[PDB]
Amino acid sequence: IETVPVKLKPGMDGPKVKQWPLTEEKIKALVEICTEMEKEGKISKIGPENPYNTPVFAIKKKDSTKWRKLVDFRELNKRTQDFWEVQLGIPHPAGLKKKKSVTVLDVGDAYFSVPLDEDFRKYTAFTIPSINNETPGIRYQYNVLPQGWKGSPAIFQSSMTKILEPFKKQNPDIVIYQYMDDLYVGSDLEIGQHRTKIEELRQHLLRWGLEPPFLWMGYELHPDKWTVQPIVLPEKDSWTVNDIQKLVGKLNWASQIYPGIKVRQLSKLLRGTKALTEVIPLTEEAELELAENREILKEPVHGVYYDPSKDLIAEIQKQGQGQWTYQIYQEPFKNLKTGKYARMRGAHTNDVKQLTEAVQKITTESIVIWGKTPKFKLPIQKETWETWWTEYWQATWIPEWEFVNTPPLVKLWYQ
Amino acid sequence: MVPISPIETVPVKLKPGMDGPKVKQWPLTEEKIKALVEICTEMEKEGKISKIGPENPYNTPVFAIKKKDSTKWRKLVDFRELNKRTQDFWEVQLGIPHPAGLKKKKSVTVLDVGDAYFSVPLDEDFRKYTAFTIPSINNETPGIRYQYNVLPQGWKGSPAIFQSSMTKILEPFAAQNPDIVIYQYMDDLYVGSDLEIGQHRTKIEELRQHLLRWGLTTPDKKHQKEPPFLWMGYELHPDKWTVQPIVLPEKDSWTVNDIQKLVGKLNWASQIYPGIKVRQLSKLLRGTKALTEVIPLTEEAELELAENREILKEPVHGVYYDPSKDLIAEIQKQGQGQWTYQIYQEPFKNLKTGKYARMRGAHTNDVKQLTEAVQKITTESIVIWGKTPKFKLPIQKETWETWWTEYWQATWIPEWEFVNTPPLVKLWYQLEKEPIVGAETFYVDGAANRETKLGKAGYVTNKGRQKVVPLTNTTNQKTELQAIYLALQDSGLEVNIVTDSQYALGIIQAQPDKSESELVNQIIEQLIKKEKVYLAWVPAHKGIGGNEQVDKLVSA
Ligand SMILES: Cc1cc(/C=C/C#N)cc(C)c1Nc1ccnc(Nc2ccc(C#N)cc2)n1
Ligand SMILES: [Mg+2]
Repeated sequence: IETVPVKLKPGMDGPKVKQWPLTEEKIKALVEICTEMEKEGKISKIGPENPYNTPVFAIKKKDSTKWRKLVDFRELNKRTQDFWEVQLGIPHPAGLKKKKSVTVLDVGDAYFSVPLDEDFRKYTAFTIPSINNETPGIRYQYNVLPQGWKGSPAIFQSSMTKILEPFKKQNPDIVIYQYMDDLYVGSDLEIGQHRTKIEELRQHLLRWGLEPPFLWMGYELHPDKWTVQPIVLPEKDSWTVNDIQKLVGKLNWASQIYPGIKVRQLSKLLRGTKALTEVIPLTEEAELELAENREILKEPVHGVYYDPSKDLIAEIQKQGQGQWTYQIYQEPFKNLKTGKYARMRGAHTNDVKQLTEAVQKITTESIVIWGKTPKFKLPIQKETWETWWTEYWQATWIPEWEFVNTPPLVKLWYQ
Repeated sequence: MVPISPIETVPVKLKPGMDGPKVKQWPLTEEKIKALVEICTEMEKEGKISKIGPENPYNTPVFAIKKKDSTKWRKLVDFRELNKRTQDFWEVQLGIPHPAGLKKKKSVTVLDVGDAYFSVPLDEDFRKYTAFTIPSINNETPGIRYQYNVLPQGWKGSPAIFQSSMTKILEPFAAQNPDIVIYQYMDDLYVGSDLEIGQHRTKIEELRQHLLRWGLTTPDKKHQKEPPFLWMGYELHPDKWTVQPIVLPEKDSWTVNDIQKLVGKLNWASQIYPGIKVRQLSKLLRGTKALTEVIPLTEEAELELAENREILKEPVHGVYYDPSKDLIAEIQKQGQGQWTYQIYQEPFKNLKTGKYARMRGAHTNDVKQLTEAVQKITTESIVIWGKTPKFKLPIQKETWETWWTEYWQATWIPEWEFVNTPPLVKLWYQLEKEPIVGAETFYVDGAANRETKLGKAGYVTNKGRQKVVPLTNTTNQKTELQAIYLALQDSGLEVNIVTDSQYALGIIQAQPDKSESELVNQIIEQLIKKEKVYLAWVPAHKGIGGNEQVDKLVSA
């Protein structure tokens, strides 16, 4: 009820980010949402003496026909002070990734009950654009903690901790983790119990609220089943010259990750200048080297550690037929997680919708395991991504990304 | 008196850490001083400026101009220094409406609101920074110090604060009169509607009454300005729009500046004149910056200019947007990386036209360029109309599906339909996914010496066919490509090629059909003639046979 002082980082002005083009449907939705928010006091109209701006758009979350306002605070979040005073930071709970079920709840509406420091409000300015710029854009700023701003969970932490105390004491084996507007709730219960504890949790925030438009929703994850992708080599009875070349290529790549990989004996099977489809019998020497390589590949990689002071990087490859492979790392050749997806929801004709859902899934996994989002290197031209990603976004956070314009050879080795 | 509602002031600040301006007033002739004294006495009588004491330490120079009427002198306060020190504002004018997004109007009336222009109050605390001095006759008394009580013409914040203040006043009227549109430009209000003319004029009278609540008077006569309107380089008519007349000069010789102006006029005309091209004319500006330099026009540039003159020989008009109908966007390939499009709703009546040019780069293909043009037009359409048009594209449905399913990047184009108007975009070659049985296998390699720029390129095959060619003025990368070229030139219609060149694979996996490298273009022309090509990669220096032999032959 009285505000926490907030300021930007030293020597750093507010965000001045262009509003990108919005569709008629998104504009009408935002006009309706912001008119209501203004009546409830959450935002106020501003004048031209405020030159700041953050982009805004709207999303229709999974299994809902109500539009949600999403502000892209990435620039403001970078420019905002670090909140290492409330706490040096809440240690990331390593047990969250080990629960059989984790439900994700949108609790962002709770933030609107805490006022925002009057000296910081100007930096949350945003614009609702008009079609064809025929009327001046509607300019607002926030009077309360906004959804998506990194300061909102930090300032609301003290209030969240006490709202949840009765539920936590009474359910001590539940893991609760907050990331931005998300609450992740993990249990080892059978799902029916799980869903009823989740609903127990909802009414603690309803009780306290006394209405939140998206608390009822529940995104269910099962991180104990999450699959990884070790390096496997083919098992064949007949090797062609082409098969052995692809094998030697893959092993050469794997030897940058695994020290003792050897290809001398397998490369000597390529002794001469043979037709690519010709079948080559393995020598005993080659079989032995191949088997020794297999056993090396069944071990973990050496010297792999997570460092919370370094960025996570996520790379994604398109494998075709709706299949995508991905790797998360901080140092090259030191993967912290690898994976593969194929359940591209409702996108069998749309590469970009599939890629966008992969990005959201990888971010979710990243939040659960390390409590932060990775920086993506996306196999897509910037213009195509920038024009379509917002049409398929269903998350309340937005990660960072860059674009890969040169095809990697590594695609072949993660297939 | 009738109480008027006051205009709330916008709080204004200087940039952090800066103080106000303290600029020397220049000396002026006795004649100019008298002119400024009279002008300012009337401005003070009107409330726009106020005489101040000597305590204020700020100052901005004032000048006298003249030449408009009876050669009578004018007044100019030079706020360049204060502008540098004034905060940044939100600018709304950055987004100009595009005529193609406007709607048809039966009536558009213009009202003059310049009395409001010079009557918006200035934040009381900021006035001190606007102080200026009229010098005294013969410098024998103190100059007449003053300060602005109203938004000063020439001050950085005046346009933004004026627009914000007028918008706030008009918002109630517009919300409660949804059957009109209102647009402010300069000192005029444009009010459009589809009402019968009596109801339209009634709404205008009601708008005039609304403005008097803030003390704003509107001339009671007929505004001079009437359709068509000359606005932002356009002509707006009640039911149509066009660009202002585009006249291409005749000239026997062209300077850099002449070609820059021609390209500007052509770029401007490209929004309604279909098929404008500027590639060959823009090529003449490459890497140069001498504005007086005369460039001989290529025969390529002369044909392009001649084609443009033909396109521009009579007026073409665009129609306005009917929201009740779908938008269609049609694209054509023009050659040399150039693309042109039309956006229409009814056949043969374009709302607008446009063009797209290939981005600078080493290698490219028609499908990527077409994809880029689609994404450009989609974004433009979102800005102007708020929705994506349905596309008509010169590419077969089966070509697109083969392309995106096998391309290494994610790619997507929204709802479209094939339009069979040549030249069609097609795939010129497609690499095999598996090695070819029965096709000769070429193991290729190249190497060069970095100092002497001497190299070798060659291959050996499973049938015992071999070639090594010595090369000069080359690099490792060029010899890697040459070796692949040799294997293509010497094989039959089906061929397997084994290379260790990551560089060459990265190029071919990007599937160029045209390149800045003539060597890549030669490879592409060879690939087009084959029926099957399988390109296999192996790591260098690993004893891979075939590979090992030719790298030896070529590194010698
Ligand atoms: C952008 C704009 C510039 C001018 C004027 C600028 C000036 N000078 C005048 C108006 C009224 C507008 N406002 C809008 C908004 C939506 N549809 C339209 N349609 C429309 C406007 C003018 C004519 C005409 N003749 C026809 C249709 N105008
Ligand atoms: Mg070599």
